[PDB]
Amino acid sequence: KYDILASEDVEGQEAATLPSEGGVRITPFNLQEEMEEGHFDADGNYFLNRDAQIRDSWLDNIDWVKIRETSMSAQALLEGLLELLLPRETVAGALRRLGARSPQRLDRLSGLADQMVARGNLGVYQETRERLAMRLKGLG
Amino acid sequence: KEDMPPEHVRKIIRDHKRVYLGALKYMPHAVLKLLENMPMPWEQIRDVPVLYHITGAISFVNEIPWVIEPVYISQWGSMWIMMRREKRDRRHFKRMRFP
Amino acid sequence: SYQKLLKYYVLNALKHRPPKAQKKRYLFRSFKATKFFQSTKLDWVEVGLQVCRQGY
Amino acid sequence: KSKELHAIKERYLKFVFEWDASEDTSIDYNPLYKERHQVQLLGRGFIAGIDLKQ
Amino acid sequence: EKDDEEADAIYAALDKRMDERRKERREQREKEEKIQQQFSDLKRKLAEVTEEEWLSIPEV
Repeated sequence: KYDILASEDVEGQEAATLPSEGGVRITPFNLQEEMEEGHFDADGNYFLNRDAQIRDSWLDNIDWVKIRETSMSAQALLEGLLELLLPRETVAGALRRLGARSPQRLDRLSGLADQMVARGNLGVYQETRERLAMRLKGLG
Repeated sequence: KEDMPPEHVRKIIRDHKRVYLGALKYMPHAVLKLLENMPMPWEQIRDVPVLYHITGAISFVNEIPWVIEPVYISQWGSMWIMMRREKRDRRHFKRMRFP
Repeated sequence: SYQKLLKYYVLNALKHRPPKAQKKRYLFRSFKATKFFQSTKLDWVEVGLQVCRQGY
Repeated sequence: KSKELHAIKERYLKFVFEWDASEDTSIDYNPLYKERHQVQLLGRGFIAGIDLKQ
Repeated sequence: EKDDEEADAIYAALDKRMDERRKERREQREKEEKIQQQFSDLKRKLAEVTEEEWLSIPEV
């Protein structure tokens, strides 16, 4: 293949650092990036490296450079939810019984449940007060 | 079997992990089931059943818009009559500004 | 416009294929079966806002 | 007449949002296929959509 | 993690349950839809040769 001409051959390739000025981009004074994109020949041609990749119509033409524009303790949370839970009810059951609209009690209970599921267990809303009481006893 | 209160998902979403990731795969279904249950011009409010993820990741509308065909066509005929009657009244009609 | 609408009408009626036989499987029933989803009843506008924010 | 004879002779011898008008049909020469008699429906039936008073 | 593994197991179950709608017919059509098969006769006749003619095979 033809020897790709060096960026020193053309010379006068000042190491510009500014990326743009007044909206319009500043092309590099050196053809290193252009050679990487598409290699030159020995006589100043531009065989482009065949871009074999996925199609991104937005990326290939970006609108002509477009426009250039605290957590409570686990035991504390369990105790609060248990105190906030009526007998023989799951947390979901308490939410249902208090959602037929104390609104602030319902808010607090739902919030505690949300933090609890945020801890990492998703079986919060499918546990009766007995199971969580036993769990609190186990950790206590 | 449990119909959650409407004030639960409200707070869950307002307050913002493969559990969270695996649900987002179905966002096009959430979009499709929402535009499908789009209120008709004679309805001010349409309350629809909602099936949401416990983490607020995604919220589907668990409903299919069934209509009685004669009633639907008659309602849209009334719509045709009314909308044609209003335009001839308001010679200066201000279209909504988009977006 | 009339003729172009008629063209797609005829193409739909002609390229129509029989609905394939299958076994009833519903996505949303499967979702509700798991413990990760729950049901409620909301205004349509509220759900639209939720879907917008979730997609964002 | 001239289009009549020409038809006889012929027979026997970019994102475009709007449709091109060159795709139109019904550009016919026979006056019977242009000025089609309009159905009156006994003067009691009417075409859908268009204003009744018209 | 434990919760993550349970979640992905559940979601894979959901996906296969959904694909169950036409699973039998789709898999049958896919199953319904070679060189060695052509060379099999000469390959079987190849083992008939003895080992005295093997190290005597010349090179180009």
